[PDB]
Amino acid sequence: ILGADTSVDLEETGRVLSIGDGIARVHGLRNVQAEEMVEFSSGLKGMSLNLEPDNVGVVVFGNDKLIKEGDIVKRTGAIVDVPVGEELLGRVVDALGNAIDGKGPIGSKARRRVGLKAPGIIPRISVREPMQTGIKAVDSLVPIGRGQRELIIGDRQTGKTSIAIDTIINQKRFNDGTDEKKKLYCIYVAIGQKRSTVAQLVKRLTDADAMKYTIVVSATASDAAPLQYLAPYSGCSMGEYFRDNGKHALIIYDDLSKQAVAYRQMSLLLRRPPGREAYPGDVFYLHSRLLERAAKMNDAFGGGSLTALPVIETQAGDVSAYIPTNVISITDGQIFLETELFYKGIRPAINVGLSVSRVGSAAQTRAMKQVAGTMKLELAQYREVAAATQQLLSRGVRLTELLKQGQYSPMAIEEQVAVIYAGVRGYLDKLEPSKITKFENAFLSHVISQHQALLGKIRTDGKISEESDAKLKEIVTNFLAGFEA
Amino acid sequence: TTGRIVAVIGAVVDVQFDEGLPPILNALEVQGRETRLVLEVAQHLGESTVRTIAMDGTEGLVRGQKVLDSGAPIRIPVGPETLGRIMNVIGEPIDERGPIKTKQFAAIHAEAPEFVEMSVEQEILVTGIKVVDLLAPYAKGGKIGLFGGAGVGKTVLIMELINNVAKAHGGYSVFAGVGERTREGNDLYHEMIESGVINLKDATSKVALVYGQMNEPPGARARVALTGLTVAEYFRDQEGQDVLLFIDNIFRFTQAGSEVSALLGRIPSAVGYQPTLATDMGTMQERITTTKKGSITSVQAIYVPADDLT
Amino acid sequence: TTGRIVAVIGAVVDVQFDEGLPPILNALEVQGRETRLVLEVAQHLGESTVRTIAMDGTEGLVRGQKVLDSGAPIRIPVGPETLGRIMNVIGEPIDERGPIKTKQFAAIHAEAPEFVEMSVEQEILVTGIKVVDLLAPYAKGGKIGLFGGAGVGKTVLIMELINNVAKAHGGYSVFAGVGERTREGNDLYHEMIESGVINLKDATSKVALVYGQMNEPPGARARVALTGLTVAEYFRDQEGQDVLLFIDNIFRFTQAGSEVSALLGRIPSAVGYQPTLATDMGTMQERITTTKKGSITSVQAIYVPADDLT
Ligand SMILES: Nc1ncnc2c1ncn2[C@@H]1O[C@H](COP(=O)(O)OP(=O)(O)OP(=O)(O)O)[C@@H](O)[C@H]1O
Ligand SMILES: Nc1ncnc2c1ncn2[C@@H]1O[C@H](COP(=O)(O)OP(=O)(O)O)[C@@H](O)[C@H]1O
Ligand SMILES: [Mg+2]
Ligand SMILES: [Mg+2]
Repeated sequence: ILGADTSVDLEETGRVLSIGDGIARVHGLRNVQAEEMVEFSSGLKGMSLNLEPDNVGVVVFGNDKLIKEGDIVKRTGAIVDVPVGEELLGRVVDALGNAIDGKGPIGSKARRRVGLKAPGIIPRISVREPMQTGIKAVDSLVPIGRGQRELIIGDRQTGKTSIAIDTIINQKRFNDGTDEKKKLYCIYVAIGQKRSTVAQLVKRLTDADAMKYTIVVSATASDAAPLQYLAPYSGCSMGEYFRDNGKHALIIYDDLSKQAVAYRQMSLLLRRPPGREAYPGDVFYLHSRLLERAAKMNDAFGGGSLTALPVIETQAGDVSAYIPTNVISITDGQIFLETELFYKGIRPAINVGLSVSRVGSAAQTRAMKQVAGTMKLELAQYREVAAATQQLLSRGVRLTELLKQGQYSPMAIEEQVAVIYAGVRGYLDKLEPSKITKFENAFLSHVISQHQALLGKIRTDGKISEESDAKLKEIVTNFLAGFEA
Repeated sequence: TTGRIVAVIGAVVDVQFDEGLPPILNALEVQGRETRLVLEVAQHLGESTVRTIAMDGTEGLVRGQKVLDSGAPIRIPVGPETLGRIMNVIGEPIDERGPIKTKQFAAIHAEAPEFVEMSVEQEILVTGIKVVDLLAPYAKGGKIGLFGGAGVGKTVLIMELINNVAKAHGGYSVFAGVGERTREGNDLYHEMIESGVINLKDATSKVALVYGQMNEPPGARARVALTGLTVAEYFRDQEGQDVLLFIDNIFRFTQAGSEVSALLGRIPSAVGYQPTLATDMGTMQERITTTKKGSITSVQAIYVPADDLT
Repeated sequence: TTGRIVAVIGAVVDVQFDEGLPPILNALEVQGRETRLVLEVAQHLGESTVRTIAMDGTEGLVRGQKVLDSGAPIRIPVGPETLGRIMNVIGEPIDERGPIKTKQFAAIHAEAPEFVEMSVEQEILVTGIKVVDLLAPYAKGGKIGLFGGAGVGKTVLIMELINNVAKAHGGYSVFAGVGERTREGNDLYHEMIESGVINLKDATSKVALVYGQMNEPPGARARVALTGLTVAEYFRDQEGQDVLLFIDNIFRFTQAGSEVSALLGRIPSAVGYQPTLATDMGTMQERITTTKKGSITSVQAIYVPADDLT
């Protein structure tokens, strides 16, 4: 007489009781841990969220319509985790960490949990190193430090993503260089976007030679809500690898608005009590625990950092809405973009009055502080005068056109201060507003070609000295005279 | 495998099975009825029972009435024989021109093209119209929001885009009538015959009509866009064409999804919409893209409720 | 007596005991873990089972895991040795400076001061701010509320009040970081070491720090306001000192309550809040007051959801 089959004992395995509303009720899995990863019979992954007395409610990372009743669920053993290392660089992956670019397996060695708690008070230290975006309007007015959290926020099609893309393209300067301290590894997390948009995005980075230091987590609109919900935390863990091992990294959640609606879907299907705009009570906790992990580590804990650039979509410029205000109260500053400025052609369209970054101001070069010290308040007062003081309008129109910048073309910090110096010091007052854009191109291509020593002294010292100031004064002055007539 | 109806509450119908429990999305043929009644499985309630959404009126159903599993989702006719014809959500012809003598069949539910299949290059679709091409041009594999109703030559613009894309790019078109007036479906059908984009005499028609108007239940109206989409997916995937998919209108697809979600008993989201608002839209709109083989450009009418874009 | 975990869901954990069922408030130590996971008994479900709230992440918990009863509520260190130190929600030190050696150990939960114990002094407090002193001036040993939306200036205001009032003050001070930015705790900690109010070498620290920031789970953020409160009460009751309490942000106490309330199996109140919103705040707030013996001056930062004071 043959022995009975004990392969499906309810200790380590279990069968599905029901499935339909996102959740899979599983009979068995007695030894399974809370928030543990579990594998379904169809090669699909899931998370043990609800541990009830007679069943286990499982969140299905993927299409739950593949799972049927009586399907055998199995334990992975470990808590929900993802592949982690430098092998992810130049690879596009899903929330689980599986490659979707068709370039073979990742070949990662280490792994990290998605739901790790952020560093406490002692490991942290105030931000010091500057996180250079390469955008004039950003780096001058709203600078970002390494380890800082800076919200990019605005209406649809206001140039939110373009700020993040140019920031990633700008890092090639440092990454293809000698200084290991100034390197920055990027992580672009896509939540709720189109796959075509993400495919176009990676090609743009590939053409700019930016992919080889960039990880791309992708949870697009067609993917299940749990994958969109998970995507940020997976990418965050991949960023923490660098942070903990004495390296600096950037992460872009694009966007947390589309994550919130995904988590709202799960909660409304879980039948949890809704609140403002049908969102659950822990939508703040959702983004808080994510963003807190972005921090600046002291020398005792490696001396690395993780810089976060979460994105938020506002409806009709309503910054006072529920989700924006939650993310505003987490981050260390905001960059608000307006539809009005973007429609006129003032790009990047940044609201100088509302946008702030006090934490990143401390982590800024002394050279940029000199030229763009008063510029913050000057542009704010310029927007007030809708209907001696006429000179404010004569400057405002120039500095606005001076801060305008083309797409996919960042600038070095020493290159930026040279351009801002021209307008702010009053060497472009007697000039047509339309001539400001062409002047910049001719001026910038001249100084980068001829005056390398001037730019080098500004970068090396990180300051505009008296000799550099007098030197730089006589470039813009004489170059203008030729450019005029 | 065979099943039995255990509960009927409006469009929602529960069906119990003995052995073979059908997966989610699968179409179920209800037996002992005059016309073809299709039930689409939505959930697995447990104890060998599944909850379904009806694609037609559920009157006349009895507890214990037999239901057969098709073994797949709602399969429909797809091919060149769909051109010039009208079909309902479940693939049956509703123009009284006999059966749609098709060669292949395709399920309405389908996974969106993978990341590797995506076209990295953004190419322009030449409509042939000067207002469009110059100021607000159409992108291949893109989705365009048409605004406005009657008194502005809406149907004439639609017919021209069908003609010009077929004339220049050699790609057929598809018109998915989603939840609008059946009167308007009759008006367009004859205008297309008058213009020439539909031809009843010979096989030179450029449009495949797929109607599921407001007279049909919310279960039907929710799956009509997918039916028309699947017809457009044939010409992309099999024939390698630049296809043109019209949806009139996208709000009714969203409304039907909200009604189906409400009837199932899911706790509603903001402004009375379903929790699965982004996913229901996402899984449909992601299938409309450019691929290695071809593309599907979509011109979708939009009714903005209360003139509120937010 | 040992107890087995029967159900786990987020912060809420159900524990079953054979004999010796623990009362409400009592802390329970979970076994087989690296970090000390404390479960606080909230309800009695029946059939020798109790519903608890976890003070840390519940990941890794298995059904049938052992849970020991401490025989009392969450006990924390209190005294002059807590000054110049950083405590967490359950009394443990989180500043890498060894244990907090104290004779007394106060429980975080306690009854409010009785009616006869209340004081009735109303002496004005000169902050130095023109808008405050003129229009709505604060009182010594009073309760001060700083209402503000997202990024209006509560943390800047409360830091100014600490810079103005807390430096020019004889007694001690207590800061309670409830559900706010963790880097602000780091900024504050090192700034207070820089100024001299927190001395590392000497035993003359004027401030006691307590932190359960927004990175922590709801159970921690829901009870950390009571933890820092209990530290200030020791100086008021036993020693009889004029304490300066500072909470940022007190909304996170109530916000954390709503998250656990959902999981505790209660019918939700208006705007998805817990039904016990007034009483949970009442028992907590009533403790923060000037008694006959001691005195506490509380400057509480208050968050305003979506700029809605209603
Ligand atoms: N500095 C710029 N100069 C010129 N064009 C720009 C600039 N920045 C962005 N654009 C253009 O504006 C369009 C919208 O920008 P972008 O997609 O970055 O905004 P967004 O807020 O990310 O939009 P969405 O949130 O809908 O994706 C892009 O197609 C891009 O080509
Ligand atoms: N007294 C002040 N003077 C100038 N700016 C202030 C002042 N108080 C607040 N702010 C501005 O408000 C921003 C946010 O302040 P904060 O106290 O963090 O607000 P909240 O507590 O609402 O998050 C700061 O970055 C600062 O620019
Ligand atoms: Mg974008
Ligand atoms: Mg604050």
